[PDB]
Amino acid sequence: EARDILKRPVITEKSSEAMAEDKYTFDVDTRVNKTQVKMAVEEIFNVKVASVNIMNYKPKKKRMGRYQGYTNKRRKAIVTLKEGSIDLF
Amino acid sequence: AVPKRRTSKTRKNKRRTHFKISVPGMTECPNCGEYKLSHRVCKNCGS
Amino acid sequence: RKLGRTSDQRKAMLRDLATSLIISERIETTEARAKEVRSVVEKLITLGKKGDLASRRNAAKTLRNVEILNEDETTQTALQKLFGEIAERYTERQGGYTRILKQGPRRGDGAESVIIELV
Amino acid sequence: VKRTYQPNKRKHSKVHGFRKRMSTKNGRKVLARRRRKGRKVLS
Amino acid sequence: NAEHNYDMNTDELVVKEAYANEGPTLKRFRPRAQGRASAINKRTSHITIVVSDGKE
RNA sequence: UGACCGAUAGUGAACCAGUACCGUGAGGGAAAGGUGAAAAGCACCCCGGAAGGGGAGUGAAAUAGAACCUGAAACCGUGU
RNA sequence: AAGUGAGAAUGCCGGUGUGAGUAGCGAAAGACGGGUGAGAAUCCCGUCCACCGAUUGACUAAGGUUUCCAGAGGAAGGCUCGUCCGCUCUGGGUUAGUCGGGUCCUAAGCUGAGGCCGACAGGCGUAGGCGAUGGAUAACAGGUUGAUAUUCCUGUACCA
Repeated sequence: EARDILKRPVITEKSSEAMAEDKYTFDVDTRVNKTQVKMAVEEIFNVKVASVNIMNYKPKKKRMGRYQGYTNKRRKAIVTLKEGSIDLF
Repeated sequence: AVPKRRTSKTRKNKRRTHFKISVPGMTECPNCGEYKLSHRVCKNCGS
Repeated sequence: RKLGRTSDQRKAMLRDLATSLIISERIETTEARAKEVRSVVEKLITLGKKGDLASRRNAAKTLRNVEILNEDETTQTALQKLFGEIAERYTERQGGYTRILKQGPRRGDGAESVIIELV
Repeated sequence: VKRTYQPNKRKHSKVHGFRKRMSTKNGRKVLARRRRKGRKVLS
Repeated sequence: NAEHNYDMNTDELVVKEAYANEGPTLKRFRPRAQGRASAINKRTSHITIVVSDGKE
């Protein structure tokens, strides 16, 4: 494992302001805990992380453009180190 | 309190004989190439 | 005399218009309102001509005690300007003579718009 | 005035649900009927 | 339309016909009293106007 | 295979069907097919903020322009 | 050879009439100046005036389930209007060792291996298991965003 637990990173105007406070946000799986992500970012990026915060996101409605549908649920995790650098952009 | 019979197309068009609007005064502006309202003024109608 | 709302409401509104037409020179409102504020504003200009203490106290029973002039860049409180500028500019027999100019109707309803400027 | 049908999450999953209909044989026949018809929502 | 396609006069022009046909209407609903509800119609028009010159 | 049906018919369902919606629940349960042979789905100019028109152009046809085969009555208008 | 002929069943379904430009348009008091725009009584800012005032105030819980923030609109939508919007279209937003729960424990009840009873289905019951609306367990002062705060940050403590 330690590769399928990390999908893609979030690049918005809020995550860009968290780079100054050393806080990278990633999109993990909806089955991992707050300890499996600490052993997947400290090996892939090889950096001693400090703390980690996670939050669940409910699915949205749909759009009139297409037809009545639904969206997939996501799981955000804000990992913050205190000595390492960035591994993305 | 309820119509006993239905009205025709002749008795309904006879009631709408006075139902209309009247023409305006149309006080032609002296010299400006516009139209001012009776006893009034406009940005185009100089007079 | 004409009406519009309730006794108290009408009185309040009238005072507002008068004070708004004393610190803005020309204003635009409805027909009925412009034909009712042309008798409560001319009476206020007649009290400003006298220039005595009694009249001043009687002129503060209608004019709002606020609306600090901002175009004069000072602390003018209506009355001062009315008992100093407006009063010292009229010498006719119609005291606070004012003219009204009719215009086209409004889009919202059918009320005939009008403009009442000082003269 | 106070009407009927007072919303309640816990109560809704108590009187109904899938664990209450799969406890008796009488309530297990209502799950087969809906399944046969083709209902997209079962309890 | 008669100033670029026909390039005719403007001062010497008179409106010949002028009518308005009916168009598709939308159906709405308004809740009344005792649970019963009424109906509302939103009709449209097809205004048409032809300009001539007093001759065919 | 048929002296069976041909879109109010035939299955509740020819298309977004046990779906919109209705009920605390068991349950009840619709409406909706058709441009052309081929998108060649109106390049450009004119009026308007836009919608929509009037020319032009594509086509055998534009009163075939997506309110898209044919277009009957009730009903609503203009001229005589 | 027949699903063979329509004017009536307070017949079933669809479309369009009459009543009619008629009834109605369901909580506070508004007035003017400036601004924006094709278009302003209705949108934005400003000044004055008024209403609720043990509440039309502030915060927990139940319930609803993106209605929350920003930028752009063609109508439909909103009992008028609209450049506005709890409406449409893009892109965003919810951070906990101590806060609520789960986890410990039990009440009324609900289920129970052996065990009784019954045409069958299935009833009843002993230990046991489950079950809060109750018991036992550890935070504060401040600073910050267009949208989160005892959760992010700063100081400082407490429990395991």
